[PDB]
Amino acid sequence: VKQLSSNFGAISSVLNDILSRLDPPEAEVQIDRLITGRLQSLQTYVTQQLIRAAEIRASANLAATKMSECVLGQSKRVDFCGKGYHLMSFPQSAPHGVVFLHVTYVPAQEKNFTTAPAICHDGKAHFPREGVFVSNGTHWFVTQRNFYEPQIITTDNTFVSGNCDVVIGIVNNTVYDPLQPELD
Amino acid sequence: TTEILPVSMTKTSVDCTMYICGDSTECSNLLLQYGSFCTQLNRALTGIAVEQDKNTQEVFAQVKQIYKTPPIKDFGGFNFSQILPDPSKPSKRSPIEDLLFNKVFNGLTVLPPLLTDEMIAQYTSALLAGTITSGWTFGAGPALQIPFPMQMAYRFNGIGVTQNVLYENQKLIANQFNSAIGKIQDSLSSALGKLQDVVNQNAQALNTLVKQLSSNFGAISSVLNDILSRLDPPEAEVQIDRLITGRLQSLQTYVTQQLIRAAEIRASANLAATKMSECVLGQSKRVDFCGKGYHLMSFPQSAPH
Amino acid sequence: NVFQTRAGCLIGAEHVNNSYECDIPIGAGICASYQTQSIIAYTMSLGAENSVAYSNNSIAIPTNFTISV
Ligand SMILES: *[C@@H]1O[C@H](CO)[C@@H](O[C@@H]2O[C@H](CO)[C@@H](O)[C@H](O)[C@H]2NC(C)=O)[C@H](O)[C@H]1NC(C)=O
Ligand SMILES: *[C@@H]1O[C@H](CO)[C@@H](O[C@@H]2O[C@H](CO)[C@@H](O)[C@H](O)[C@H]2NC(C)=O)[C@H](O)[C@H]1NC(C)=O
Ligand SMILES: *[C@@H]1O[C@H](CO)[C@@H](O[C@@H]2O[C@H](CO)[C@@H](O)[C@H](O)[C@H]2NC(C)=O)[C@H](O)[C@H]1NC(C)=O
Ligand SMILES: *[C@@H]1O[C@H](CO)[C@@H](O[C@@H]2O[C@H](CO)[C@@H](O)[C@H](O)[C@H]2NC(C)=O)[C@H](O)[C@H]1NC(C)=O
Ligand SMILES: *[C@@H]1O[C@H](CO)[C@@H](O[C@@H]2O[C@H](CO)[C@@H](O)[C@H](O)[C@H]2NC(C)=O)[C@H](O)[C@H]1NC(C)=O
Ligand SMILES: *[C@@H]1O[C@H](CO)[C@@H](O)[C@H](O)[C@H]1NC(C)=O
Repeated sequence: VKQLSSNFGAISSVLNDILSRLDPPEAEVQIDRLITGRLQSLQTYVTQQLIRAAEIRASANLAATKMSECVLGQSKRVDFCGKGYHLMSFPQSAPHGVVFLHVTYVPAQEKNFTTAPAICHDGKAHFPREGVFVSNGTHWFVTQRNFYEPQIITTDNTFVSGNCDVVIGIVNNTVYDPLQPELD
Repeated sequence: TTEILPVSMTKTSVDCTMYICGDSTECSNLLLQYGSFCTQLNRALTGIAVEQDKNTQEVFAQVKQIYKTPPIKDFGGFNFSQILPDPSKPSKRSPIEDLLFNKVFNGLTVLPPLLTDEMIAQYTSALLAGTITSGWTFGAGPALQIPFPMQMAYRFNGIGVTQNVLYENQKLIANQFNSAIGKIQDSLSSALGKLQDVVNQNAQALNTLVKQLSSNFGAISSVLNDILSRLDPPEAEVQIDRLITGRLQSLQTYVTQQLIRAAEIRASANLAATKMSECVLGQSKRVDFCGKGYHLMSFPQSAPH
Repeated sequence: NVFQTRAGCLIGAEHVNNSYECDIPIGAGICASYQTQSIIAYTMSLGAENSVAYSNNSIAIPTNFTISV
């Protein structure tokens, strides 16, 4: 709007006063400089709108992808749907945009324990099915890796592979079989 | 394997008046008749010089704490000594961050980046000590330590192999890893074309901008002290305007092509920020996103830009 | 009073020795802020330091959680 008040080297900025002062033989001179300046103004505006619309399109494609992957599903991509383990997301509308509310799980109040890769029992190496072997100082348990919930090491939460002489860090402990005290 | 990505380019500023006129009141008064073109050009260049620092901040400041690695380093046979920081080196860089930093006037100025190279090497060493020592737990909350071979066993579980396959092949897997880190160092010491090209393009454009200060565009000379010395003021206006128009055209072409080149650097930095989240602070399942094979883990290293 | 950075010459800000989070970016690692009452200029800090108690048979396991939005 404001570039409409530059002369661009003419006598007046108002073409009604360019046609009021210098007429056709000389308006072909004064009107042409105004045309030249205003055309260039308009072209700069349109080029910078085209560069900015392409930036808005990338944003809207990213927001479409978050709507599909964070609101209509549960994502495993780290940091894609907030900080922490994504649980769910809710959309909200904004004046020219969208606000996602991300619900995540954040683990808290960690404790120290002693670990071992495998247990050795009866000359066999035992590995956890899903978890880790942990020691509270005197006793060995299996726990799931994200929440502390210790359980006894049995033949139902472990599996066997090999001898206890190849893996670096085996510890000796007992793997309780339920069936034996079952049938005595 | 390696993957190289540009995140930033150089922040330049121009002073429209000092480029078009070069401190001469005759040209400077004629220039006022063109309105506000030269406030727009500066606004554009400032807007692209601020986003170059925004580009770096979102790739590298992906930690809250600065984690340090333990003094006694026994990681199950794995050896990270060529990618961990080296105190006797310049800027406390790693050995491989050095091979990378060795391989790649009139109204014009260059502004320095907000983060120095020392700060960015600090950021990558905090990411690298977080992952060697806590796995992927520090990117979701507080860092929880775990022995390195048990972390390697979790990652093998994540690609569908059982854990006994890691624990029974520990020394072989560690030897293969050490011998394969040793080859990156040779292949680089003996490839950074994507980083070289963005430097070259910017320099080739800045030189073309200055080489235009010596064209007539249809005038008697290219010097204002030569039109202001063999022409009376009524005749020198017509010759000064021919230079003003040409120089304005050339400056505005420079400013358009920088917007178009910055929009491309921005997408590359946006991809680098996603790879830092998904390959360095996690294990990815996406095919061919964090290498070729089944992704186990990723390590970042800083490069010039 | 007068302080020489790598971004240029800075007048009217005191150069303190502590490191805060960046408030107004000056450049080349220097930031400025209004403390206490005056304008101060400092090297930014990246964050608080942290050594992780790494050893080869120690593990940390969480006992609680928070829900974050
Ligand atoms: C697990 O044990 C380690 C080592 O014992 C603890 O690390 C301590 O960290 C503090 C940092 O404030 C140091 O000052 C101590 O010297 C460290 N060792 C100690 C206290 O023995 C770590 O805090 C423990 N983790 C948890 C969750 O309790
Ligand atoms: C480690 O955990 C074990 C089992 O949870 C503890 O052993 C039990 O401790 C209680 C304490 O009241 C006794 O009543 C039980 O008789 C113990 N034995 C069992 C349940 O078999 C042990 O004390 C813990 N160790 C440490 C260092 O806390
Ligand atoms: C884990 O590290 C500890 C301590 O660094 C190791 O314990 C050392 O073991 C060797 C041989 O087993 C002994 O010669 C050292 O005297 C031990 N150090 C101490 C302080 O007692 C342990 O072997 C390592 N490996 C594991 C636990 O698998
Ligand atoms: C764990 O228990 C086994 C036995 O079940 C121990 O194995 C003995 O080790 C000694 C010394 O290496 C040998 O002389 C014996 O011949 C082994 N006996 C058997 C049956 O293998 C093993 O040393 C124990 N290890 C720990 C850390 O307690
Ligand atoms: C990790 O690997 C490096 C090799 O890059 C080992 O460091 C070099 O080892 C050679 C062979 O003994 C020495 O000549 C060099 O002086 C070592 N230091 C260098 C090159 O800086 C390093 O010893 C390995 N780490 C472990 C624990 O074995
Ligand atoms: C800042 O600390 C350095 C320590 O090397 C000291 O030499 C300098 O005088 C200090 N400056 C102020 C203003 O305290």
